[PDB]
This record gives sequence, structure tokens and C-alpha cells, in this order.
Amino acid sequence: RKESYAIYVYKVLKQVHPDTGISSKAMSIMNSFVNDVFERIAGEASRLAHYNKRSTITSREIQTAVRLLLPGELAKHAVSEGTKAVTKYTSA
Amino acid sequence: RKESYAIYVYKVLKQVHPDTGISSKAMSIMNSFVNDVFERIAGEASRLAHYNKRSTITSREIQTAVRLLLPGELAKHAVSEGTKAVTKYTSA
Amino acid sequence: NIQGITKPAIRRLARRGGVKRISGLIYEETRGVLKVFLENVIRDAVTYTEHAKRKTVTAMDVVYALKRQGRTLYGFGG
Amino acid sequence: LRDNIQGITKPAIRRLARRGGVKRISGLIYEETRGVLKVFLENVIRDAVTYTEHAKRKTVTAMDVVYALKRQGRTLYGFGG
Amino acid sequence: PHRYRPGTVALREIRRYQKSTELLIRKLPFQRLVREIAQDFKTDLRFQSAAIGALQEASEAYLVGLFEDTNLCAIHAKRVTIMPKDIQLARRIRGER
Amino acid sequence: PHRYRPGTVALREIRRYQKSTELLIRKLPFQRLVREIAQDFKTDLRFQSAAIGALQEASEAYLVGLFEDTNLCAIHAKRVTIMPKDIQLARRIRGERA
Amino acid sequence: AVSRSQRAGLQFPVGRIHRHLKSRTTSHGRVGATAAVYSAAILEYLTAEVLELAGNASKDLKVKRITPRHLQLAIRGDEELDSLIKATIAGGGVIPHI
Amino acid sequence: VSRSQRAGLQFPVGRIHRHLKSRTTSHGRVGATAAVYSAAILEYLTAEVLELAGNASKDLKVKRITPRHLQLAIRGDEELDSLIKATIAGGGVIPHIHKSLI
DNA sequence: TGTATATATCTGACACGTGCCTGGAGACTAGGGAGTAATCCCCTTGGCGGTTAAAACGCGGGGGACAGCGCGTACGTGCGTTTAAGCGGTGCTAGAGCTGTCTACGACCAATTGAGCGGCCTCGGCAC
DNA sequence: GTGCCGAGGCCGCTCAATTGGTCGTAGACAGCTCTAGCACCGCTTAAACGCACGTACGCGCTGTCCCCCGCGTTTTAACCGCCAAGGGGATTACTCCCTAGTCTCCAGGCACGTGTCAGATATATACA
Repeated sequence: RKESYAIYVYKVLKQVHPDTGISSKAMSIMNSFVNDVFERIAGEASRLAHYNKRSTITSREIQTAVRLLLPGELAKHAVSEGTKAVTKYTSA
Repeated sequence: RKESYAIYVYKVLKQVHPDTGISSKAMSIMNSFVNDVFERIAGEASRLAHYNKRSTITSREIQTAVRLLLPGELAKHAVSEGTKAVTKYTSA
Repeated sequence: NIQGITKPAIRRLARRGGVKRISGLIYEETRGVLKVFLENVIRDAVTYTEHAKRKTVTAMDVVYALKRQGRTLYGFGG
Repeated sequence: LRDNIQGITKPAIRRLARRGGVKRISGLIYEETRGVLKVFLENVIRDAVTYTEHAKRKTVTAMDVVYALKRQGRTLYGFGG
Repeated sequence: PHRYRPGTVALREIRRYQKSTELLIRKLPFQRLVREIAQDFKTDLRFQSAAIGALQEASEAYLVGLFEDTNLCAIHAKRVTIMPKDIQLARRIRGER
Repeated sequence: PHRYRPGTVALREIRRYQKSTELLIRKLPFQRLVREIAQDFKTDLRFQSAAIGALQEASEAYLVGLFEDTNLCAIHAKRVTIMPKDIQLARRIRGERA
Repeated sequence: AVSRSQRAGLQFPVGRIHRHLKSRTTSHGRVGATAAVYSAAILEYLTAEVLELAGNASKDLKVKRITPRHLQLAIRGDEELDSLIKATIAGGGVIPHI
Repeated sequence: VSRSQRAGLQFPVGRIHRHLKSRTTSHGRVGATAAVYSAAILEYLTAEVLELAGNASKDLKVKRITPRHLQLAIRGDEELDSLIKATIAGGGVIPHIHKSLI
């Protein structure tokens, strides 16, 4: 019924800081941040296919919206971390 | 090929100020204003149906997005002008 | 109901931003600025509630209304 | 194409200050106006390169400047078509 | 018999309210103001329990963030005490007016 | 000779530049500035005829609006001549970093 | 036979607006017939509102054609039309304030 | 075998791919390639916030992550402040004191 | 006198692990997005050398910025004590949300015939 | 008043507006279940209103540097129009192989109930 990311945020925290935890008030803060980013990535990539006369949205539209919504610095590290899972999922 | 509103802007001006004209530099300003408003009306009405578990955009979604974008005053006059053409088109 | 915010209530809000000395006419001006900003969020929540044929403002009506103004608030389902 | 930061001369900034309502201009304004404009120009030009490389093109068209200025918050009309 | 200097007591409140996370404005006077403004748009309106806390978090964050830029105008004008005319100056640059 | 007072000449330029809609910044020096910034992002880049004029119109509109908020800080601080320290004050309220 | 804009008493095309709405939002959604008639009245009322204030100011400068300079004074001069149109008109200048 | 374990990510691939096809647009198609890159951006941005927030929690000798530490980690960083321009409920602002008030 | 540091306590609320149901994953076939070559000819970038707008160095002197002495009224700090915030709860019944049934009114499909895009030409608005 | 190139009005070509017909499945609105909203009972004690009196920010007046305006000779390099060569954008025809859409299989995900320790109270001493 309630589709949230309450089971995926705690799994990433255990991989970096296993000696930590979370609270009820802190769960809504991390859940609202993921939903706000997904609304901006899907919104920016939707205009790319319309402005370039396209339709099929592949992996090229997702990487384009990363460097636009991020003012550099952190946008460079997301490219190497994004392409690492694409080749691993295909070549398997 | 080039779908623009170059033939509809000059028609409205002839009904108010027939002793006036338009230029090429002034046509691009009025054409970009209508395109920017249409992108905000459809963008605001799209969230009205998804957040309320709906999938059809009728006349109720267009009127709701008028008061949300316009800071009053002019939003009240658009209700009497918008509903005048809806009833006239149906009852004809 | 403009007399809701008292004098020490406005002083406590200025201590968080970094205001040392507060003038006496600040209490008369803070009530007018806050009323203008509150008129844009309350009116936006009424239009979002009448669209769903509801008479009670839910918790999601305030989040969707504050996102268009620019002051996005987290910790309330979005 | 080297050290092109000296394009904005001293009388060029004086013409832009009179349009807003600036009477007297200090001497250190020219050293600060060139640095502020360079920061703002680095956000629109960089955004136009990403929009051009997505279409497999090498020339920055006129449509890429309008789409890059709308996301930053400074929408410019007239160049839409 | 023991009075502090005009400035030491006001400086101690800055390091106290900035570390706390509770709400500064009370909930009873703030709830009556929302029902009055909303009565002009739609009569017989109702608000949920979580709707009151959502409006209070946005009202306190806006007043705190506005006082940060307002106090900077007083220091820039060789002054310490804030002035009511400094609020309209910062609101014009941000785009509220 | 016929030397005017330092003040009656600068006020005449306000009623002149605000009436005409011509470009204040030149086109040739501004063209070399855009090519230098876009040289580090992608080598061998080109710009159309209309793409150059679009970037020039946005740069003049940003500098004009910035000087309007900067001149208001001088009247509040009992001053007339603008200062570089007043530019950083107006950019902090709008949210412009660096 | 009979156009949809002539029956409703509007000048904006109804078939063009209804066709463009289905390609934007949304995916598994449908655009109602009543939404196209209401959307054509909003774009028509906003167009005549800007041309009304611009046509009255252009008649005082002994000019017939509408210049881009008069379009800026009709939007920036009005308080209600300034918050709605938050863009920038290329080749129009600002309000002569002194 | 799920699509998240094969790519080495913790975010669900089927959930992101199903949500993208229900937004924009009707004629647009979202294949399986776009869902893999979309899950990597959401996971990297989530671990970056939890890394800066978890370091400050070791100074106050606490265990669970409090909303106060989430504000000091986002607003205190010069790279994550321009991206996250929202407001954390129950966190306040950064305690700063000007030099002209002492 | 004013904030930290210390050991002790209290019971709300985070983490753990099942019961069970959507909605993730996999094999298959149908059909249209856009792969990446193959085309013509749009309008970018680089070349020379005239004319004449406006950029740069230097002059003199008005009136700007902002150091610092000191008049006099707004607001900091804190004792006394007004009157409404917030806590423990109990009763009434608006209207949010979940699950039924079957009519209101868009999408799809396929031949008509008029809306409106592209290219021409003659002024007649407004630039020097 | 004197000269030049963009705007208004025509004819022609062919994309896509408007009609009629058939039928999937959105959403109008019927009644029922039971969360959590509004109004009012009263004790305890945080915090708001009123007001004493020095303390120290904002105020205005007026020196005296050293800020950069205003006007003019000499100077660097912009705007103007026209030349020739080839980057890489435009729409144009073909099939590989991306990913929309249908049933069936069986596990990830998420509502509710369950232990016991995170971190909130407020008593201690020792300092900033």
C-alpha cells in the first residue's frame, strides 16, 4: 500500500557505518530526499527526448541530467559509479 | 513544419486595437509567452491527477491550476471567461 | 487574530539567525511580513483541497503547496 | 584565444551602471565586476555544452542557450524561434 | 546587587537556541491564526493534526532565514541594532517586495 | 571655461541609456570571452549567429538587475558611490554562491 | 465543416491544443474534451491583457507598429503582471527610474 | 535472480523502471538500460549524505542518526548545500556568530 | 552566577522476524524507434583593408568617504506577579478512506476537404 | 523633409482539423466501516505583560585628506561591406535488434505484534 524506501536506506548505512542507527523523525528526511531527486531526474530527462525529437529514453538521457542538476565536482564521481553497474548488468 | 502562433496573435489585436500592428521582434516575445504559460498549465494540472489517484484531465484540472499560478486578481476574471466558452461549446 | 505572536516570541526567532540587538518597532513589522508570506501558503492549500472534493486540509496539502513557492519542507511525507 | 578577460573595458561597465541608477562608480568596481560576470557565465556556457553533446552535435545552436537559461531562473524571450 | 552588562545576557541566547531543535513559536496562538485566514477563502474548514506542524516548521524557518540577511544590512551600514527598514531592503533583492 | 559641476553630467546618462534598447557591451570582445570558457569543456566548439546574441542579451540583463540591488545598499548605509563590498551583500540574499 | 474555436467563440485553435496535450502528460492518461476549450480561453485572455496595456502606451509615441520597448513597460510597469511574467524581454530595457 | 544483485546495487530496479513508465510520456519508452543508471545515482547520493552525517554522530557519543546531524552535514558542506535547497524539519540552522557582535 | 561533566534512573520507541499478497522476474512473439551510412548545399570560421566610433593615458580640483567628539532618548537587564499555554483525560459525530456497480464520454480507426506553412512582392512604417 | 528593407496581404501545396461509428475501462456516486477532528471539563506551573533606571547604540555636526569626475590630445582596434573554401546541420531511404505487451510461477516487500536498550530527566561535583 505505502511504497516507500524505508527498507533500502538502512541497508546502505550498514555497509558504510555498521555501528549506527536511525530514528522515526530521521526516516522521513532521507525518504523525502530520494523522492525529490527522482522527480528532478525524470523531469529533466523527459524534456531531452522532446527537444531532440526522440522517444526512447535510454542510459544516455540519465547521464545528461546528472551534470545539469549538479554544479560539477560531485557530478564527475557519479559518472564512474553509474557506468560500473551498466556494464556489469549487461555482461553477466 | 513550424507550428507556431504567428497567425493567432495578430487576430486578437485586430479586435481591440485595429489601428495597430506588429513586427518580427515583437512576435517572438508574444509567441514565447504563450508557450511558457502552456508548459506551466499542463505541468501543474499533471500533478493534480497523480496526487489524487486519477488519470483523466478534464475542465476541473485547468481551472484549478489557474489560481495556483496566478497571484489572485487576474485569476478571478479568468474563471468567468473560461466557463463562458465551455457551456457555449457544449450547449450548441 | 494578529495578536498571536507576542513580543518574546519574535525575539526568540531572531536569536537563531544571529541578531543581537532588536529594536522596538521590529514586533510591529514582523507581524506584517509574516502575514503576507502566510497568505500565499494558506490560500494555495485551499485550492488543492477543493479539487479533491474535501473539506479537511490533509498533511499532504501543505507539502504540495510549499513546493511551488520554493520553500520545500521535508519530514512530512515529501 | 588567450587571456580574453580584458574584453570588458572600463567605459563598458559605466554604461551598464547608468541603466540601474548608479551615480558615482568607484575604481575597484571594474576589478570586481569582471569576476562576478565570469562566475555567472560559467553556469550558462557549461550547461549549453552538455545539451549539445547529447544530440551528437559540435556547433552550439540558438536553442541550447534558451534551454540552459530557463533552468537557472533567467528566462530570456525573443530567441525562442 | 549583581547585574550583568547590556550584551552578555543577549549573547548567551544565541548559543542556546541555535543548538536546540524544538519549535520557538507556540502551537495554540499559531493554530488560531491559520483558521482565521483560511476562513476567508472557504468557510467551515478543518485542519489535520499533522497539518499544523507542517505550517509551523515552514513559518519558523522563513523567519529565521530572513533575519540572517536582515542583520547583515545593519552591520554593513556601521550599525548593530536591526531596523524595520532593513527588512524591505532584503525582501526586494530576494524578489518578495 | 565652461566646466560643469561633477554631478550634472552623470545624471544625463541615466535618462539616455534607459530609453534606448541598444546593446551596451560590444560584440567582438565578448565573442572571444565565450570561446575561452567553452574551450576547457569541449575542444573544437562552434557557435551560431543567433547563439552569440542570445548570450549577450542575458549578460546585460543580469548586470543591470545586479546594479539595481547594489545601489539600494548605498542609500541604506548613507552613501552614494558603489563599493565592491556591497555586491557580495546582494548576492547572498539571492543565493548566488562564490 | 465547423471549427471548434468558432463554436466556443475563441481565436486560439482547439485541435492544436488538444493534440499537444496528449504528447506531454501523461503516459497512461487521457485528455478530456472540456479541457481543450478551457485551455484556449486562458491563453487568449492572457494574450489580450498584455496587448491592451502595450497598445495604449504605443499610441502616445506617434508610432503605429508595436515596438519591443513598449512591451516591457506594459509588463514591468504593472504590479500584477510583473510577478506572473518573471522572464526577460530581449531588446526592451528596464523602467526609467531615477 | 533479481536485477539489483546482478548490477551490484541496493536500490530496486523493477520499482524504478515501473515508476518511470507511468510519468512522461505516452509515446516515450523507458527500456531496461535506463533503469540501471537511474538506480546508481540515487544510491550514490544517499550514501554521500549518510557518510557526512555519521561522522559527526561519533563526537556526541550517540548511536541513532538524529535530524540535527542531518542539517549540520548538508548545510555545513559547500558542495551539498546548492543541491539540497530544501528545509529539514527539526534541525535549525548552522550556529554562526558574527565578529561585529562580540 | 553562569554552562559542561558525571552516574544514575525511566518507559517510549527502534530493531527483529514471522504471516501472507501483490507486483518483481522470466520465456516468448509482434512491430516501430532510431542505428549509422548515404545525400545536398545551409550559413560557421578565416582572410584583407579601407573609415571613423570610442578605448586609453594624463591633467586639474570639486565633493565625496568615513575618522572621531559628544547631545540625549530608545531599549537591555531583571524583580514582581497578570492570566492564558500545555498537561492529564473523557464524549459526540464531521467527513477521510476502502470497496460495489454499470452508465458517462475519450481512444482507436479510416476516408473527406478546409486550416494554415512556405515562398512572392508592393508598399508605406519609421530610420537619419 | 529624404531613402531603404521589413510588414501586410495573395496564390498555391498538402499536414492534420473535424465526422461518424464501435466499445475498453476512467470515474460519477450509491451505501457502509470506524480513524482521529472539534468542543469543553479543570489542576499545575512555564512564560507573557507591566514597568524601574542606568547603560551604551543611533544620531547629527563638520574637519581634511585623497576619493575619482569632467574635458581633451593621442591612440588601439571595433563596425562596415565583400571575398573564397569546406566544417558538420538538415531531411532524406533502409533493416538490425531495443523494449512495449500477455499468462504463469513463487519470492521481495510491508502491515501488525513483539523484546529490552537508545538517549531523555534531573538529581550530583568541578569548573570557565
